[PDB]
Amino acid sequence: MKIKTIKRSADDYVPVKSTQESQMPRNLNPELHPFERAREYTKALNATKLERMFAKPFVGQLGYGHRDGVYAIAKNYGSLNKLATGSADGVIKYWNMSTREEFVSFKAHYGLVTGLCVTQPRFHDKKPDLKSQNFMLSCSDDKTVKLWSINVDDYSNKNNEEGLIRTFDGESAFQGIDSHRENSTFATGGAKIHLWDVNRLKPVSDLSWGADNITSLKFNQNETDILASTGSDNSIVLYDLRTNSPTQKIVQTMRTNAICWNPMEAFNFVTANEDHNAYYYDMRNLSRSLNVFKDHVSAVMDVDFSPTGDEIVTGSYDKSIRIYKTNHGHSREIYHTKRMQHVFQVKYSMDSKYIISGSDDGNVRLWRSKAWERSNVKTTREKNKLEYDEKLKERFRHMPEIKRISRHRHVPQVIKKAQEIKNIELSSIKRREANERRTRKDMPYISERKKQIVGTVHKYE
Amino acid sequence: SKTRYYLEQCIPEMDDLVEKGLFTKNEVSLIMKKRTDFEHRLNSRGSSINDYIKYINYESNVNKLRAKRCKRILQVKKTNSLSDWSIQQRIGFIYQRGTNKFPQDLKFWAMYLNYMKARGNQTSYKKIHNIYNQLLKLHPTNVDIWISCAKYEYEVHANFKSCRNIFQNGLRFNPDVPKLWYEYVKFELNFITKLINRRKVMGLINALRGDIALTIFDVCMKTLGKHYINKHKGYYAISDSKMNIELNKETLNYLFSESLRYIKLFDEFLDLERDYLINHVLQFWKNDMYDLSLRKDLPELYLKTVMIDITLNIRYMPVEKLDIDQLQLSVKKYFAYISKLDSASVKSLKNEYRSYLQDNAEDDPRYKILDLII
Amino acid sequence: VRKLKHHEQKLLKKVDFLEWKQDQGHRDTQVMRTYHIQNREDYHKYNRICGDIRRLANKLSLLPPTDPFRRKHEQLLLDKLYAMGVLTTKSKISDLENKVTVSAICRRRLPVIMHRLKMAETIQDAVKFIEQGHVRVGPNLINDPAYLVTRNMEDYVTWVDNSKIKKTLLRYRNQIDDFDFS
Amino acid sequence: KERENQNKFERSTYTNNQTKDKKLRAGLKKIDEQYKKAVSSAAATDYLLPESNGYLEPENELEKTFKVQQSEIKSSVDVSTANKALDLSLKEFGPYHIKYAKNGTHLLITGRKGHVASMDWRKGQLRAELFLNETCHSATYLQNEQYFAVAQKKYTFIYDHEGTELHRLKQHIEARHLDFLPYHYLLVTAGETGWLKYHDVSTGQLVSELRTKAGPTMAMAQNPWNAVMHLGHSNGTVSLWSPSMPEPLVKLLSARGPVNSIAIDRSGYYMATTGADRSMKIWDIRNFKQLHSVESLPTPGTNVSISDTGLLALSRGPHVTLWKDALKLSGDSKPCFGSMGGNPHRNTPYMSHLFAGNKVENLGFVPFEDLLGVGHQTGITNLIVPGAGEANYDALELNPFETKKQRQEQEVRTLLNKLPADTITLDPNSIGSVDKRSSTIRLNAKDLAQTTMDANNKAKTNSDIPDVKPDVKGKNSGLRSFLRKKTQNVIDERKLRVQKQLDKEKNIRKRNHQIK
Amino acid sequence: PIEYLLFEEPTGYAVFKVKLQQDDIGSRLKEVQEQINDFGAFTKLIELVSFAPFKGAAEALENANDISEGLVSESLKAILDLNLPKASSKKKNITLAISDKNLGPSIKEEFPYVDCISNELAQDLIRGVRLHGEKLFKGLQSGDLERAQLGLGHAYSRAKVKFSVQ
RNA sequence: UUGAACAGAGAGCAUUUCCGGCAGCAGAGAUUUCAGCUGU
Repeated sequence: MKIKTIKRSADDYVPVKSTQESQMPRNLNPELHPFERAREYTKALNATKLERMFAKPFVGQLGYGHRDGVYAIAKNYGSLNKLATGSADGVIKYWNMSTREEFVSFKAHYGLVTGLCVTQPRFHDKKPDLKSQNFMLSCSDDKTVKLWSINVDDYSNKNNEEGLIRTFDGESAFQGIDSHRENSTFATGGAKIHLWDVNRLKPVSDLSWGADNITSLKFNQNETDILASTGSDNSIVLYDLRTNSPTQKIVQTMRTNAICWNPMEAFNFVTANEDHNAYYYDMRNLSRSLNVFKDHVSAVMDVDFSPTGDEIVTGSYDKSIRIYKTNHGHSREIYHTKRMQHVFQVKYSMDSKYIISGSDDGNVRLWRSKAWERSNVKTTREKNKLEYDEKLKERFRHMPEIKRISRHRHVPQVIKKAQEIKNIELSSIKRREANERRTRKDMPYISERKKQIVGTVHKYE
Repeated sequence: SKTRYYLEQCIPEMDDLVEKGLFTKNEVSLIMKKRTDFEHRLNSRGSSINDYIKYINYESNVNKLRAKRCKRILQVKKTNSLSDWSIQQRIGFIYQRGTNKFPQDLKFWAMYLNYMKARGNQTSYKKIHNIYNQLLKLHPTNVDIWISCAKYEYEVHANFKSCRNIFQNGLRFNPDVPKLWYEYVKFELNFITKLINRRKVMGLINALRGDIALTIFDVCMKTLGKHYINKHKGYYAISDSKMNIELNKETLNYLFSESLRYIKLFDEFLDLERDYLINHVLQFWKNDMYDLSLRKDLPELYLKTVMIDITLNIRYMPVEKLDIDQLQLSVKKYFAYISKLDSASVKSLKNEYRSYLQDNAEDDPRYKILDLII
Repeated sequence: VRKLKHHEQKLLKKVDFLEWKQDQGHRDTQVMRTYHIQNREDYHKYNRICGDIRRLANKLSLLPPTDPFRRKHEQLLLDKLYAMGVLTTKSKISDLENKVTVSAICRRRLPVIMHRLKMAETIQDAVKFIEQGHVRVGPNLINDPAYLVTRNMEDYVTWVDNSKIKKTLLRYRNQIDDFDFS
Repeated sequence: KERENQNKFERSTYTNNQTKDKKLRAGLKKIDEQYKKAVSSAAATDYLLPESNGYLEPENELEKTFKVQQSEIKSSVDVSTANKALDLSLKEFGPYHIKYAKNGTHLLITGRKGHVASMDWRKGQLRAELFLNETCHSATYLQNEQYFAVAQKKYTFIYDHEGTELHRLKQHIEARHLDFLPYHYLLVTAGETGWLKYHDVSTGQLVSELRTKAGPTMAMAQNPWNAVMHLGHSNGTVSLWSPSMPEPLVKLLSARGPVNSIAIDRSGYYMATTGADRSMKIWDIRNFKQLHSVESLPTPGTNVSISDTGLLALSRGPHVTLWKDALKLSGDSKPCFGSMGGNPHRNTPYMSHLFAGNKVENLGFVPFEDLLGVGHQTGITNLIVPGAGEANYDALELNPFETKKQRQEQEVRTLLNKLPADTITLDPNSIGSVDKRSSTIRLNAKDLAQTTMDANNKAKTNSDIPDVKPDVKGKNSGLRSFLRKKTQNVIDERKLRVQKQLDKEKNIRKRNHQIK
Repeated sequence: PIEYLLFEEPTGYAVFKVKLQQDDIGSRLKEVQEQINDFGAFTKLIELVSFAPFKGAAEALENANDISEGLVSESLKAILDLNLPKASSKKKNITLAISDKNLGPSIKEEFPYVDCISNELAQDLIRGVRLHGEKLFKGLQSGDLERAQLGLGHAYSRAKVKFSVQ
């Protein structure tokens, strides 16, 4: 009779030399591993609880802030850690966000500096030294656009006349500014929107639809010759710089405070307006928004895109900011602070990992876009654990017990009470429109994505 | 764990190697448990290059068994499926992992290079170029890697431009060992010899000289002298003029012994103008070396170079027609030397007589030679 | 059991492998360590009787404060427990809830009586001596540690005659009279 | 990609008894591709499996397998396995209930009299020998060799690694059967009271008290698949219990008389129950069919056990008898005791042994080795059973070579991923799904408006009333069943219009009868 | 982008290749500041691609004086020309991380396609490789680095002070 | 902004241009592997 038993042999399972690790034999039988749904449910629940205890999003404020509340912010789209901010008392500052300290400050204007951006100024007589000088220009309500250079310690190649290399001049005030991402060009909105270049001391072209003023401006990031602007007649106007002309405008219900273009989709933009939500619009069809981001409770002051194009940040007049996944339409996250008042400017840093907010008490604050995410480099075991936990929270996302935990935040008292009376108001109007629809004959079902456009020039067929 | 990743990367080749009916499941489980042992020893702690080497030897043995079993079972020499390159690719990756972990044993680096070269048509010479590039980056001072790199790319591929670039970069890195200098003058003489032999061959079927070798000879003398005077008397120059002249004399002895070796292994290149190419080293050594090699000490070296300049046409066989042509040149050399020297006169006379007697009916013409050099 | 890190101790706070809430702080173990109680179930056998006394004391304090039934039975139970020795004072009736206690019933055990009468240097020595059969109450030898000694019955706790311990204390003071064997 | 052993690694799913969305269509196509890739690559690991299972095979027709002696096995197998086949002769305390840790490293024996010893049976290291002089009944490890629970005269006690008493449980009044649920950290307790108690060992909290309502619990086993408890009563009834429902999940009528023993396969598919009516019965668990009914055993089977490779070890007093491939569907796998004339379609015993002096107390297979530890009246005996253990364990579920640091970190990690006691269901894959209420099509709010519309117009369309139909034998007409199932004294508008539509139906049936 | 790293040390020159960038904006945070102390995470940032050792203590003292007064020596020229790719001089230079802001100009004077960075990111990368030292080099140098440090410090000091033994 | 020749990198993308078929033969290195001509 042949016969054979289990010969475990102890050389394959506990190692000979003491310096090396023990063997881990695997056996992928589901008989060996029994509770495959419950075990990863509890791992997804422990991941959501670990996220809710690791959510420490406030990095730090930078510097000492300003004196009179930050109303303009501009990142530069080529360096990771440099940031220009301007306040109401005319002072602008250039910031190193690594050390959280200003390269330089500038008493730029006398009024409010109402816009500022950054440039690589293509002069055709001089050569731009972009490895030691940074350039920011800035418009105010004292009818001036000024262009400044900054001494920057980022390369150590060299070894110098920092401020105010030139002063463009308008006859009326300015209200917004944004620079083209090539070809020495910028545009300033104000009493009317002008286009400029850094060589000529006067506007190249006036590109105004009608005699109604312009409140904001953004250039496109790819297809760089497409401008967009917000006018105080609740209007959003697109301009093209091939045709050197406006292109199409829409009139909404309330006033668009800001625009930002999608850096990864080149025809989509997001508007941030005074009814308390944001609108994701396609340039090729402005007859309908392709999303509405709804969760704010007062007027949305500024919006910005992640450089990955996958989520937006959105600061509003209720003293809180909100981060939104682009495909959802409700807030993924809310950041607030008892010290932060009336966040007027929000940018999304080029790392896609930090969020810069300028409030109006004076302070500019860094936040993490993902609160539970730390910025060290990770060994492969902890990186694998973190993305395993992300995939697991993703596929158990809608279970009631982990949804009530991942959904949870502490919102201030004012925003919570405004939220619940907003809920009972919306439920009341849905009740009344359901009754009215039960009776009356032809009540059209208007979409939420169309419920906020009062009209559109150049009708669609 | 990463042993799990590597072990389940090993499974498609044995899928294919069981489907092609040469191995069975019970023997491929045995090669997997041996390979499990080896992968765990590789990527655990306390690892050794001998663990890498034994894994490479085991994988080569199962490759040879796979080839033998293929020829015996399927009676083809390759199944043109996955299981005839996957195992050599595995050996190449074990080598790459080992050289990334322990980049310090040139035995393992050279086993990598030998297996990669001997893999044949299936490898790529740019794949050999990559591991030559990273090995020369890690060991720039080790000079045999520069010689081996340039030897592979001249004695196999015949790439003269890249070979010149390799030798110039190596001489940029360590311009201190004379071995790289000698292999560079050897390469330049081999290149110019192949150039003039392809000229002779195109003539026989149907300007650019050894002055390259003389110029690199000149910079060889200059930089080897500079590096020996900088190497010895190391920290400072705190040494009085006795020790400075002692040092400078010794560097002249060092450099001139290396040029003696240069002419000694220079004579065997006799397909170019060997007389001109040795006489230019003679005239480059004949000049002043700033510490009176002729007019003071190293007079034995002056006598050695005088004997070389005398026999520089008499480098001949026992058929001594050149001696019967220009032995009066050697007599005038001995007369011009003994017109000045005192004991080197008798030394050079006895040495030239002993050299001509040792090197040179046939004894009757040799009796004429003995009467001449008596 | 491995001194959890901060995220683990925050994530599983109620985990404890030793101290549970049904344990009641290990007080059976605590007072049986104090009074050196052999078997595990003596604490709970005494706890049943303390619960009887306190259940009757509750249900008897829930009577009206002036009737002679309540006053007679409260005084009668108070007298019985003082005479037995569990209660140390028969004055106030809040002793029938507060001062009635397994430790009081355990202080009345034979080795504790012994140790307080200076008859052994510790309670474990007293346990060893009455296990070895040196101690008699009255005439008859008492052999087990759990024997409860009332107030009038602690006057007769002595050693047996022909005890080696009795012999060595008498011969320490050299009052040993070998006529009566010690 | 084909993988001859995929259906072990396959995973069942929900079925209804394709889409127009482009993004959802491609998402489901990616999900099906990933499921197929994952099943195939997970099933290709059987090359990487290090060891092979044991066996013994007859190689002749005169050589039967049940007549192979344990000394002959110990001569035929190696010295390490022959030394694992231990035998402790502990005569003075009672019959020894045996228990192994879930990796086979530690052994926990209990004498009936008082002698409980936890030990490393394969080294010579005992780490607790405590003589609790009241009659102990059973014990189990909790999550380790570091804690064990013993069921004493009445109360269940919990002891640490070296044997100091940690806990006396004031509940668990008379346990006779303890079993630990290791993924849920639950000590489960049943006995002479008709109560089943689940006690969380980590927090310390009594999770559940359930009335069996069927007298003392005669047998008890745990499904390793879904952690439901099969208790066997004096009715001949097995009942499957969970700590959520205060009623048994299922009640099966296994035997006549009482139920002496229950064992469950580790795949959670088969259950062998022995009754006191000399009847072994193999049960399907998932579909609750009765696979085999071996009636008229020569003496009642006092124990059953099922190995990790599916052997069936029955014990009838002095005798231990093991059958191979008995837990299968076909009638040729019914375990016989002889093959009448050499029938190959009769499952004769795989091996048998006779403990000639005594009567065995319990059976337990050693987890990852080829041994069967039977505890009997004079101590412990391991039997070398060659087909009887998972040769290829997973070393990150539970490791027989695990060190002290690995024990510490695995204890903290399994404590962290402890499953809640509410997730115990009859099937484990029912905690990701949706309700079996809450309609299987998701609703798009147009139909919610439509549902509220017909809820407004339930009156005057009678959509909440049975429809009028005359030809349906009006003694069972639906409308009169409404009228009779309602309470016969209240009057609401719903039942008034049912009475109206019933009179309409009676008049239509009257005129149809008249024209017929 | 901090693509390459130049670490000077008494045994020779080392060129490292930066695998993963550390955070720029979160560079003052606690985890980013102590990942350069943990070696298991620093080896995720820095990989050694080249090490040219010196010819002896004489060339060590020559290169110590050249590194001290901020000049590119010939061994520096050799190792940088071996290791750094031929980038453009007008568009996207290759980025070398040094620790000496007045050695940078001497590096761009010799290689115009190299922009040099010594700010706080390059400083803590440099002090990470200083903190770990012999572990990064994988065994490829002769001579213990602290013994060569003792010799080079004594030689540098006696040179700088003109210590005569007469 | 384009064009030109030059110097290259291994860091991308095709496709039927050949080879990973067989001998005869000489050559190469330490009895195994390596290197080209005339046809299948």
